[PDB]
Amino acid sequence: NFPIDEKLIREKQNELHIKDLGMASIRDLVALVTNLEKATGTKFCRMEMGVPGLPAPQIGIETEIQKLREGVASIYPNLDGLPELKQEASRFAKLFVNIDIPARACVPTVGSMQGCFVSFLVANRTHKNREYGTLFIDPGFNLNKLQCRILGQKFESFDLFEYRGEKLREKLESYLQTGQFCSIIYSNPNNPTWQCMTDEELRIIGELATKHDVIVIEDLAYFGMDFRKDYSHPGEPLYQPSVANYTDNYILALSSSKAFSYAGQRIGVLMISGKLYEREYPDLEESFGRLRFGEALSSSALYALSSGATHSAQWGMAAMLKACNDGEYNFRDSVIEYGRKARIMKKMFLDNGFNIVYDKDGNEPLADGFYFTVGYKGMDSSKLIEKFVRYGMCAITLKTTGSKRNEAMRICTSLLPESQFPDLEKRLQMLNAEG
Amino acid sequence: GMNFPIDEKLIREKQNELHIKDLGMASIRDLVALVTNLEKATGTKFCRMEMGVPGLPAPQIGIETEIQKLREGVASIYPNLDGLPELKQEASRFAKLFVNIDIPARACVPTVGSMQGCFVSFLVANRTHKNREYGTLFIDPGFNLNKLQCRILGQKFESFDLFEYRGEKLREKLESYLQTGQFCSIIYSNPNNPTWQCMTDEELRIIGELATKHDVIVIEDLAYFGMDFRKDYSHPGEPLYQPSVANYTDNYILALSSSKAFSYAGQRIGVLMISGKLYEREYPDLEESFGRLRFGEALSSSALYALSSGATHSAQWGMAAMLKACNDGEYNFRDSVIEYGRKARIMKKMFLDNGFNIVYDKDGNEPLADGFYFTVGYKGMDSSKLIEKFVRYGMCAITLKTTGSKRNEAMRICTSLLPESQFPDLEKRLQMLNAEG
Ligand SMILES: [Cl-]
Ligand SMILES: [Cl-]
Ligand code: NA
Ligand code: NA
Repeated sequence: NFPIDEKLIREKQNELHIKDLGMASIRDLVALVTNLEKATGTKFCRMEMGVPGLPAPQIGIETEIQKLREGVASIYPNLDGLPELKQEASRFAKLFVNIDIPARACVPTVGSMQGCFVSFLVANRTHKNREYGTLFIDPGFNLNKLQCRILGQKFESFDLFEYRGEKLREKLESYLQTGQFCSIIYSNPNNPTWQCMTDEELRIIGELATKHDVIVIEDLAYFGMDFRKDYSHPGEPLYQPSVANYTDNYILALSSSKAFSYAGQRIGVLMISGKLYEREYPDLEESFGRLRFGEALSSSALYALSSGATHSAQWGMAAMLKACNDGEYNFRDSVIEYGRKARIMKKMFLDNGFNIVYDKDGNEPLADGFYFTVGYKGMDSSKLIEKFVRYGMCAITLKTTGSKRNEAMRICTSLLPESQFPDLEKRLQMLNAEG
Repeated sequence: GMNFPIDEKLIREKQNELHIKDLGMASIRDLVALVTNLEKATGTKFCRMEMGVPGLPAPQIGIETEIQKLREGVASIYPNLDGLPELKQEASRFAKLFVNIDIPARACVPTVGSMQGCFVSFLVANRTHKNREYGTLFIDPGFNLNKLQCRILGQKFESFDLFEYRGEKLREKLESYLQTGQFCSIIYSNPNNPTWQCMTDEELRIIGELATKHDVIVIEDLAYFGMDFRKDYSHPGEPLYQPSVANYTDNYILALSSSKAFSYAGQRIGVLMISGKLYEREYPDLEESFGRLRFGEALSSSALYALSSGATHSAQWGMAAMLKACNDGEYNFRDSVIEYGRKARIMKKMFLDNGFNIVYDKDGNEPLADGFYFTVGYKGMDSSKLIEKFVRYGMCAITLKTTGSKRNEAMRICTSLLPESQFPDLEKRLQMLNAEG
């Protein structure tokens, strides 16, 4: 039972060489909890993994199976990507984002992580006279910083907490007006906070990207997952909001991993502004041997990175997008379950002494979705994560996300089974009773 | 069908339309586009020998395992950070049973084909000694995409054509570069794309010894694994085994693709089998850009994870099952792909009966194996002139001009896709070409 012995916890941390639990890597945190579950015979409420909790859509799976039987495993995918995937991604951009993006400029990638890597690789080499590459609108996804670091590309970042709405203009522009940046990246909906960039904010970002001639990489990993609206019906409003409505300098990264529960197949698509795709950048020639942005990215960089994405997986994604386009599959009907879980879980935290840290978009309360953030009496997250583990819960801090809200933890709603909800509530009660 | 030779005006028009100035230097896309536009414009089918891609079906063991795993749920689960355990374990067993080398599962890293394996090997290996001016020394002729990878990474490289430096002559030639102290790595394919030459034991000992002496990492591209059909490397756990530099140095990365030996190119799956000692070796110069000190951790936990967060889960299962079946003696990979050698023997004879000579013709004193590729020349004619002659006679192949070869008379012939039903067409066309002379 709870709380778990303090000595046992120290011992298991020492075994893993963990000095500050708030900075432990995800694999070390997972190993710690797994070791504690075994040592104590308890099952933790594990809320730390931002991964799919739903099965892959049958349309995807069955298409891969059919295509493997037809012979695609022995055939290299086309240099520019599977034509069907490029075409359905183009249709998807129109039917779900209302953006006109040609199939030519829709590029299959090995997940949005390869999509981000190549975007940084090319976008941050567009202007050799600029000292920096990406401006990060954090809290964000730390692997993206590692990508830039691996590329040797300097970057800057700021925590969006104090700069929402019209306040975003002066803050973004403080960096862009140095003339030293090439790109901007953010996720919407956001990992880790679940904030959704408003149309006011997207207009500010787009206007400034055009003014300062920088490229916006918009990470739509949690596609259409702001459940306060319904973005799931093709060809009619509402549509997923996008910076593409406010600038021509954009790359829209679409992953299959979250909205299509397809993380294992490593397949995504970059939907690149058509005008950007054709734009001639002399500074790309030395390293890529292409002048046009899109050719440098797709024909040179991606080809060199992996010579395409898994052929069966390209078909799986094409089939899933087509089904959405055609009105035969509603992607939101399954993933909205995460929001239903969030509504329940948020209330358990708030009933037991917690507050939502990143709590609003404009005046709208935070959506119920895949993640939310919590704090407990402003205590440092390094202390709160220890308190979680003592009470058989696991979640991550925001310490490596660029957030300056040192009290914040990220709660994920995906894997925790509803059958463990009674245990989560009891544990939160016990945690709050200790105080 | 219309008849040969094709009219020179027609060929000029279609080339001009594609903006091809020197056909011997045209990219593979433009060459392919030219031939398809000529086929369509003339009602003929060319004998297309230019594409170095599998011509056999993917093995059922791979396909069926992917199918089962997709049904079981792998599509919704990110692959483990270090790779699918089963693939790591089966690759380790494969190194032991087919190369006779002990490489732990920990150091066997799944990649999105060998092209991702090569990219990440350059990315990391060429950052191991910041005080060295160059990255890779290419033992060419080779795979031009590798040079583009170094170019993209901003890493200088050097290259030489192995033709004049075989056997003991390789030592002085390789050492002329390495003794400058400015290189980090060496790469070659064995069997080789484009020449089908296979590095001899004598040459592998030289490369390994020099790699140890000058502290450089050898990247051995085993894309055509076990495909020297002059020997039989297909029986697990008994000699002969696939020759490898791993017998002669601890500084090695073995790149194993599924694309050719397992006709699995579409699924973008391979494995780097990294020397265990190398995997654990600490390199201070990797920390700044990778945030790891050990070579293996910089490559797998940092670099590959940033590159794509793994390889397709079902594909990792497919390759694991194929390696396992080889390891367990249930599948023989050579029994399928030896078909390429059967075709090579026939095709070589057609070229040689019609005035050609084999350019890269021997490994030591042994005639070149019958396999996936071979090189031909025609009266020492420049390959930009010979490729024009091929096209006029309804044949397509590539020159060696973008491979690092200085044998400017050579063309690469691939035996993979050309259907046997077209063998008589190839023969007729070679007769006609030779008669013109
Ligand atoms: Cl970082
Ligand atoms: Cl190049
Ligand atoms: Na809609
Ligand atoms: Na053997």
